[PDB]
Amino acid sequence: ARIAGVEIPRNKRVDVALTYIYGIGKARAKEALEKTGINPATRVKDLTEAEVVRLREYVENTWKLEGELRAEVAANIKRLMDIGCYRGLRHRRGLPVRGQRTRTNARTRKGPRKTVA
Amino acid sequence: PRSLKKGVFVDDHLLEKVLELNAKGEKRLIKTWSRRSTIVPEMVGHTIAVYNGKQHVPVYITENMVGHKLGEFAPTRTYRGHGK
Amino acid sequence: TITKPVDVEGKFIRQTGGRGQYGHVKIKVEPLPRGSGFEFVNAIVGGVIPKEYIPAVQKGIEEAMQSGP
Amino acid sequence: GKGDRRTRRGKIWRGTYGKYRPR
Amino acid sequence: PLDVALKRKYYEEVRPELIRRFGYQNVWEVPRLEKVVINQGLGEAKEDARILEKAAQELALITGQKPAVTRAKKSISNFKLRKGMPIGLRVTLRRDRMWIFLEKLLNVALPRIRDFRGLNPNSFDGRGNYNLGLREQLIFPEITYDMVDALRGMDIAVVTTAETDEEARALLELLGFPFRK
Amino acid sequence: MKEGIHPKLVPARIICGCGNVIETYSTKPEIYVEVCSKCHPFYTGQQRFVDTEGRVERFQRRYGDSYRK
RNA sequence: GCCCGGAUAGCUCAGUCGGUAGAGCAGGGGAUUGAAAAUCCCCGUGUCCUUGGUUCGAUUCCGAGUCCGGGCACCA
RNA sequence: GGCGACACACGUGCUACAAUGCCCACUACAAAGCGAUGCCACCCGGCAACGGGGAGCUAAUCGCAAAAAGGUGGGCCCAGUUCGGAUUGGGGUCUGCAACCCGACCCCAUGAAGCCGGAAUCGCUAGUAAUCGCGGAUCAGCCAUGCCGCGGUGAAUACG
RNA sequence: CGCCUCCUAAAAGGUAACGGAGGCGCCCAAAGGUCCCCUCAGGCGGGACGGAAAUCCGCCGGAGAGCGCAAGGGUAGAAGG
Ligand SMILES: [Mg+2]
Ligand SMILES: [Mg+2]
Ligand SMILES: [Mg+2]
Ligand SMILES: [Mg+2]
Ligand SMILES: [Mg+2]
Ligand SMILES: [Mg+2]
Ligand SMILES: [Mg+2]
Ligand SMILES: [Mg+2]
Ligand SMILES: [Mg+2]
Ligand SMILES: [Mg+2]
Ligand SMILES: [Mg+2]
Ligand SMILES: [Mg+2]
Ligand SMILES: [Mg+2]
Ligand SMILES: [Mg+2]
Ligand SMILES: [Mg+2]
Ligand SMILES: [Mg+2]
Ligand SMILES: [Mg+2]
Ligand SMILES: [Mg+2]
Ligand SMILES: [Mg+2]
Ligand SMILES: [Mg+2]
Ligand SMILES: [Mg+2]
Ligand SMILES: [Mg+2]
Ligand SMILES: [Mg+2]
Ligand SMILES: [Mg+2]
Ligand SMILES: [Mg+2]
Ligand SMILES: [Mg+2]
Ligand SMILES: [Mg+2]
Ligand SMILES: [Mg+2]
Ligand SMILES: [Mg+2]
Ligand SMILES: [Mg+2]
Ligand SMILES: [Mg+2]
Ligand SMILES: [Mg+2]
Ligand SMILES: [Mg+2]
Ligand SMILES: [Mg+2]
Ligand SMILES: [Mg+2]
Ligand SMILES: [Mg+2]
Ligand SMILES: [Mg+2]
Ligand SMILES: [Zn+2]
Repeated sequence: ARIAGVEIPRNKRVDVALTYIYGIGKARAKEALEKTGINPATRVKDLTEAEVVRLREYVENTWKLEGELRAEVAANIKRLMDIGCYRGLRHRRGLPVRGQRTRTNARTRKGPRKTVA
Repeated sequence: PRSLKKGVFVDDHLLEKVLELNAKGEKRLIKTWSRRSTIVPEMVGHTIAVYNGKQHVPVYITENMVGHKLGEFAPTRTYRGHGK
Repeated sequence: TITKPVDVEGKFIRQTGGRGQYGHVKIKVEPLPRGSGFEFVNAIVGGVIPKEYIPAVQKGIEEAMQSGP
Repeated sequence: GKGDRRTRRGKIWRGTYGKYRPR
Repeated sequence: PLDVALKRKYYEEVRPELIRRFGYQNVWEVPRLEKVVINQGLGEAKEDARILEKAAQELALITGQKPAVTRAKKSISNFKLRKGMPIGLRVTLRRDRMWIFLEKLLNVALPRIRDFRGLNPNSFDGRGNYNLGLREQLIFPEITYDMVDALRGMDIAVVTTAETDEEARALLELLGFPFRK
Repeated sequence: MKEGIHPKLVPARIICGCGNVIETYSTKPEIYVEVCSKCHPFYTGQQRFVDTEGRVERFQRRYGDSYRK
């Protein structure tokens, strides 16, 4: 568990190694290799603990990630649920939030087809 | 969400009805139709009756509900479940 | 006449070679205030059972009423 | 990758622009 | 023994603070740590890969002490549980090693827990001792990623000479046990 | 204690992330660490790191008193 | 009443001498037909009769009850 | 307010399951239509959606306008991935009285199923199939992956 | 139909009926000898996954547990581990 709460896949480039963290996509992997100044075409394995700590402090301090981000997410959902609005009601049941149609499809918010007799 | 260029939206035939109570006498039953209205800071603590196509729904307002409309707190389709 | 409202099914389906026969009807039946009469509500939604097969689905509920249980 | 709005390819498909397809 | 940081802190900083607070009239009346006992509740070592001396290197490195196995008292159907079955490791820490473990438990490990909102201010014996339950083991400084095979948490029993929770609270507090609420 | 079976505990050097050095003992005489007790947000007063969020929800939303009377 | 045997899926029946139960048909999803059969690809599923007991655990082993099948109630 | 419901079943489609693949940058070749409270150069502001300017054009004039696949080089190296883009969090942009029901678009985080699909079954005979992009009707906006048109590259096989 | 346990059995022993209830026809190379060391069920409180009940810490708990199998007797000052 080096950077941040999850150790990163060596042998694979860092601008994706940092995407292998919850809360940090490729544009955030973009801006953190120019702001702590490390070349993006070097692997996790070809680093020095300098590059490591610059990265770890920077990344971890600026935004919020991992469980805490999760924490706020579900909390956001929880409040949306608590009130409780339409946008949260559809978190209660398990049906689409963003105004969808469900008569067919919706098999991701709904999962395995419960075939009925 | 709307364009911030404009000011947030409230029917003005309701916000007049939000403010007039704060200085006359709070409060009684406000029966609305404007489900489109953003929830104003001055509404908080009130009981308003959002229509759902047939029925005036009681919606008491808290400091955790404001950005959302008056329509989020009165669903119109009544579902229950399936196959029960 | 009855003494508690029930909801029941009647499945007359005989499919074994073209020969035919499909007649399906689920109903609620309840006891009226005595002296009332025979009340028949066509609460069929749409054409789920076609219009043409309703005159003779009263005449079947009506016919079999001539002899109680 | 045309349902991927996060790209040139996907933004061409939908016929839009952005940082991801700059004009 | 030997000089160690959290112990010095107990004797020359934690003791007198207490002695104030509770007004003990006698140097023995004043709270001491009796022992700390760690226990991998386990049972994933039932009919599955039974032999897990892997866990007992996990503890071993944590505490500097090899743990004892706990065998199944009574057989049990619903736990896939045959009486005599190894279903847990257990280690009893006292004196220096208790201090040492507790030392790193607080200065490092509990921070190194993700989502750390602080130790449960309700887990108190009713008779002066305290219990925390851990969920995994990389938590500890000497346990790395390239050593793990699975995630075995553990129970930690912090057993103390206090007669009331109140006095127990103060003691552990003073040493720096983070109490969420 | 008992010979042969116990990990030898030695004078150890744990270096944390925030430049924090701890002088406990261990089975690995020098160790390097993510976050700790002189840096963890719960341990140093009130560092909410980034999120004093907080209950900005709600009506800090104002923007503004821009409706006529 | 006595002796033997049987109660396992909607129906008719395998099986278990201890842990997670099967066949055929009926039933459900789909394919095929203009349609209905027939056919094809998938389906599942039982608190294993009730009760008491031995066991860590019982459809399974032990006692009993119920209903059912068989047999016997003779000299009188 | 609903026709956008959701235990479910069928039709037609889109987008994928990657290496003849996918991303980033550099550079090329179409047609057919459209455009006066309409098309919008270029300049600047913002990562952008778009906004403030503002030139020209009733338009073989100015424009929408880059066509894309492709060509040059570099990056990933067989992984549920730099394949995949569903779903969810937060923040935004414009239309329009108003986007909760119920709009499109942008950016940030999320990175699901899907490893080529049972029984069955569609299309296609040549600039056709296959694949790549452009336009328009409708239209404030758009739920278009629809529809009707356009050109780019360009097969296989027909004994019978 | 032989053997064991309880009752009937009338406070010694013994005591019948097609009287009331159950068991045996094995087993164990340690489940035997001895030395040494430990003490249970259950209740309440505490503790990641962990549940009424897995393992851990505390407090109360003389025997209600255990003792291969029926029952009875016996038993932690051990016959139990
Ligand atoms: Mg990521
Ligand atoms: Mg006939
Ligand atoms: Mg494609
Ligand atoms: Mg307590
Ligand atoms: Mg105590
Ligand atoms: Mg005001
Ligand atoms: Mg039967
Ligand atoms: Mg069973
Ligand atoms: Mg039983
Ligand atoms: Mg005779
Ligand atoms: Mg409507
Ligand atoms: Mg429709
Ligand atoms: Mg289907
Ligand atoms: Mg489509
Ligand atoms: Mg994945
Ligand atoms: Mg998969
Ligand atoms: Mg992708
Ligand atoms: Mg949103
Ligand atoms: Mg709307
Ligand atoms: Mg991906
Ligand atoms: Mg593959
Ligand atoms: Mg393919
Ligand atoms: Mg195929
Ligand atoms: Mg032809
Ligand atoms: Mg088009
Ligand atoms: Mg939509
Ligand atoms: Mg006697
Ligand atoms: Mg004698
Ligand atoms: Mg006798
Ligand atoms: Mg013995
Ligand atoms: Mg013995
Ligand atoms: Mg011995
Ligand atoms: Mg106990
Ligand atoms: Mg307890
Ligand atoms: Mg576990
Ligand atoms: Mg006993
Ligand atoms: Mg027995
Ligand atoms: Zn530090």
